[PDB]
Amino acid sequence: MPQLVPFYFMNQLTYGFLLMITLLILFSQFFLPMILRLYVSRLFISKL
Amino acid sequence: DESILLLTFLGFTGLVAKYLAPAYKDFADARMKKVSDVLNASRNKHVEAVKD
Amino acid sequence: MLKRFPTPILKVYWPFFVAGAAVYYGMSKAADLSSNT
Amino acid sequence: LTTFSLYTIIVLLVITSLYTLTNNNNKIIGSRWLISQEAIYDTIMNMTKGQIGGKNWGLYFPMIFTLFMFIFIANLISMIPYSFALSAHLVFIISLSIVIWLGNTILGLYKHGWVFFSLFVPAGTPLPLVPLLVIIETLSYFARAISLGLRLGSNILAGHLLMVILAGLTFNFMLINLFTLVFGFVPLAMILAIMMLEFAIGIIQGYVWAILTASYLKDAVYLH
Amino acid sequence: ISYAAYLNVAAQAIRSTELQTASVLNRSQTDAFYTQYKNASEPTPITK
Amino acid sequence: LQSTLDNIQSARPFDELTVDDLTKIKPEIDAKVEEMVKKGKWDVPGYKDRFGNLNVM
Amino acid sequence: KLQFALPHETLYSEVTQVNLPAKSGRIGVLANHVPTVEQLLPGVVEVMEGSNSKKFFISGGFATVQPDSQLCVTAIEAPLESFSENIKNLLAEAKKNVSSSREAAEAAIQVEVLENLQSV
Amino acid sequence: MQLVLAAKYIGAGISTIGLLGAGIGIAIVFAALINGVSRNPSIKDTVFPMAILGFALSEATGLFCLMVSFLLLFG
Amino acid sequence: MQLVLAAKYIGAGISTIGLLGAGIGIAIVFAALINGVSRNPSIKDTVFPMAILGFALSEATGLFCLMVSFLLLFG
Amino acid sequence: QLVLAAKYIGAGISTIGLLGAGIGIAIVFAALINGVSRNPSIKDTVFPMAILGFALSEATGLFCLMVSFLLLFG
Amino acid sequence: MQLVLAAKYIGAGISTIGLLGAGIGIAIVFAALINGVSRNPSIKDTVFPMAILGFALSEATGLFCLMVSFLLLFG
Amino acid sequence: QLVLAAKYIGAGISTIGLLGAGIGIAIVFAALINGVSRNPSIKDTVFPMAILGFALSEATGLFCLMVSFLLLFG
Amino acid sequence: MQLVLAAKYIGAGISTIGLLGAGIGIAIVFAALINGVSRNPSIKDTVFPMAILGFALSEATGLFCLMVSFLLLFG
Repeated sequence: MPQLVPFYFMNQLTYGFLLMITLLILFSQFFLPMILRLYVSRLFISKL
Repeated sequence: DESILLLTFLGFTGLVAKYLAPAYKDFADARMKKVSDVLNASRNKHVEAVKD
Repeated sequence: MLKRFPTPILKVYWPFFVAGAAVYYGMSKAADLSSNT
Repeated sequence: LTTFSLYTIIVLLVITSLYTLTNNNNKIIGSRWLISQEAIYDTIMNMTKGQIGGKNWGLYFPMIFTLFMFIFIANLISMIPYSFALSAHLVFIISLSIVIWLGNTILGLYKHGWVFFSLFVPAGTPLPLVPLLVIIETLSYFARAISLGLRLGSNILAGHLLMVILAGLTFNFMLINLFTLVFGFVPLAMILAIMMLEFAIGIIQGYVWAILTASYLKDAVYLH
Repeated sequence: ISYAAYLNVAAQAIRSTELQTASVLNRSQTDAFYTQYKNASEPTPITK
Repeated sequence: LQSTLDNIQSARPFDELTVDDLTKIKPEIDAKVEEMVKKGKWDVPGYKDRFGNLNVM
Repeated sequence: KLQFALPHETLYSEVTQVNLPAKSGRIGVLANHVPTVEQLLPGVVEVMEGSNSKKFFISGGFATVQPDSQLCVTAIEAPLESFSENIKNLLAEAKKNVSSSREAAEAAIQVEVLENLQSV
Repeated sequence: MQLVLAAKYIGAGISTIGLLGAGIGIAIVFAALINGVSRNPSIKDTVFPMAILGFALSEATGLFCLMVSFLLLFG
Repeated sequence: MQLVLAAKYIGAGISTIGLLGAGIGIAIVFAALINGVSRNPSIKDTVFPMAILGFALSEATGLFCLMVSFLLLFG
Repeated sequence: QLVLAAKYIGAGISTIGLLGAGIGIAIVFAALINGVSRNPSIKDTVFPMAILGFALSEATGLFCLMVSFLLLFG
Repeated sequence: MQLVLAAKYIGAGISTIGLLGAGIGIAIVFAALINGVSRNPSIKDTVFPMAILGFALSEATGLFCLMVSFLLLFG
Repeated sequence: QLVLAAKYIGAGISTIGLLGAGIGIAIVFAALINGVSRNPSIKDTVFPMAILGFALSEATGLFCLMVSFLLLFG
Repeated sequence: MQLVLAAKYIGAGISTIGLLGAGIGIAIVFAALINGVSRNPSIKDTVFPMAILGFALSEATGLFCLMVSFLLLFG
């Protein structure tokens, strides 16, 4: 099927692996610990 | 052709907003209440300790 | 809103990244082969 | 530019918004929207502590979280009725699957030596068929390589293709004589039912991805 | 271990929390000697 | 203690409390978050023992 | 109708919905039910009259739906909150007991009982 | 071309066979639902979501047959 | 031509085989209903909605099959 | 010729569909007998259920049958 | 040539039959989940991971089948 | 031409063998789930046996698949 | 020539069908192994060697089928 076959595979894959590395760093350093702030804060209120 | 598909998407969002969005509202409300109630409970708890 | 805490276990993900590079190179050759008959 | 690049940017922008305006500047009480991304946090926390549980279970928790969220968003974006399917460019999802699979095989070989292939002796059996049970375990071990990718790929591909072909039939059903146009809404409703199912099975498949490539990672991290 | 013995041990465990009344504790106390007999002749008596 | 009792009554954000305000009132917040990321445990124990949690599994 | 009687108490001796844990998993009885006899395993039991629900920790026994719609439950002892920490200490002693000797079976029952209590 | 077109129409029919398995599949999930609910009178809060998950997964296998069927039939 | 006209009638027949699966499925759901209701004679009011749901879904797989049969029959 | 031949073949293929329905009817009836023997007293509730189940099982068979006839006659 | 292309599309149809098996399989795993849970409510958390694991592995045979279908169709 | 056609047809037919393997795998996992719910505590013993059982059942399916590839590619 | 070579390939494909029964066979044995072992906790020392025997024997019919498939294909 030509809609599932470009020959632009390496082009696709370049932007694709860039998005993966971007999201990996982005979640891990930014967005995951800001949820962990909510949790730790909730537990700190719980202790006090 | 694809306007039929868009009509289906419109119908899909219609079912979601009809049924799910009030349920999810209630769900979100329920948890929010529980978190808040725990939070305010903790505030009470330390107020007791002051008196103690 | 946002805060930044570095997560240093990106160096635990070294075989994953290495595999990505190998497949990246291999896909270059695959793309060139598919742009040929 | 490249269509693929443009939609990867759109995915990135979707993901950013869920942690930068969903919240009320990190209100402790919790906003209705921010409750959603709490539940996602908890169900992958409790899933990947369950799968790759052990001394290290959280060291691969960011990776399993961005493998969830990528697929979770990319099975909503790919289902918009005028959108370029990154995922139905199967080669990216399959390439990612092969990458993780190879990165498990390399990780396993490195961590557990050339006795990594002892993983593929799963049970005591008489010694002349111990090597046999390695061959037809390893054959299935890199059948997991292509199963993981093709599972998701097939689901997404089948949904869009099913809907569009049936849409094309119902277009011409309502383009012929009006007495068939009347009582012609029921095939549209069939596409609607399929679309309802396709959203469900896409979120289910995203969860199934992240548990299975946790199971393979369980094997890779802990030998047996 | 008879079926009723099986239940018995479970019951004994259940009297363990510590808020329990004296009568409960009394129901767990017992004192008996099964004295075996034969023919006349008596094999020795021994506590349950 | 009297003054502190008065402080809890007359000042307490708790319907709109910000984690930024708690980070400001204790650097313990950021210390623990950072220590958890450094430790590589993304389940903070006790959280689910006095708050809920949900899961599909 | 439910008749729940114990060798030292009489509890429920109709009742709307009753949930019983038996060697067949869990059985629920509402109105007429097939008039089986099933042995009750060491248990957490719920008895519901209307929507009100009362929770009993049951030492196992026997359950018999009678063909006249009488749920005869008989078991050695029980409310749930009353049974409820020291017992958790006791299981440590019981683990020691598995080591030495009939005591093994006894201790095994103890492991079942702590596990069941911890479960609720 | 008449040969190839005839081959398509036959092949479409062949693909249709696959649906039969899914049909039995749906039933197996629902049979379990009915049986389980009969056991507990009360499990249903837990079990009913499991049934929905089960329906979707079985049905999905069915859709794979259907899309191949339509690839030959229409395509 | 003759080949195409033949192919329609052949392909239609092949499709009909698939429908058999749905039939067996329908029966399985009803079997669970009867046995279930027997095991607790008051489960019926809860279970009967579940039963009709299961019937409809199982039947639906059959419907899709039969549609493909008619498409080959008249196309 | 070939088109007429195809009618006869096509009809034959459709007859295969009936096998499932036969099994189906039986499964419902097996459950009826099992149920009756199981409760002794469910019978009055179960009998209308059984009739419904029979009818629906049979109906799937009827659809197979009408396609078989349709290809043969027309 | 036409024979080759005809055979390709016929062969595609034939492969699709395999999928039916996987659909029944998927259902069987879910039937077990529902039955297990109903037979012991407390088992559920232990069983749910095993259930999903079993679902996937069951599904995998179907994906092998589907891959042959796609090899013929697209290739 | 005919030979090329034949390998493609044969590949289709061979794929059907997989059907059985899918049912097989599911039966192994089904028994696992049933077993663990029955025992609460068998799982430590049973789980290795289950993985063994999975492998053997699956292996039969792989035999079908390799025959399919031997026809199709070969 | 072409027909004979073709007939080898077709015959091999048809032969591959038989293997499926042995796959199901292995599972039926293993299901009983799991079920039995779950019933007793202690039958297992007797039952495990019996099960391996059962596996081999059920497999053997499949292997005979596989041999014929190879004889058709290569021979």
